[PDB]
Amino acid sequence: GAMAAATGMTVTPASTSVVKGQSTTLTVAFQPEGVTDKSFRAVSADKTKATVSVSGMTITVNGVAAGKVNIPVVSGNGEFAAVAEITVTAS
Repeated sequence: GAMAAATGMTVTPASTSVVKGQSTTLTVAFQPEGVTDKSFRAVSADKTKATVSVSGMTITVNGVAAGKVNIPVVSGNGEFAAVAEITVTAS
């Protein structure tokens, strides 16, 4: 409850398309300069046509079904955030 997210988080997703059955990887960066603590996290916006798994500042996105799936990001209590999109080809 009582914590601090950070003082500057730079998330750089894949932002691109993918083939059915494939998956991409998103990168996350943080430069608080005083906090030094992973208080942020990732999550799928739909999770109905793609999976997501964050780990070590690396979030892998799988294209279960064809379509565009967004993947937002929350830091602390809403301090910082990010947005990404992964297209899935029916083929």
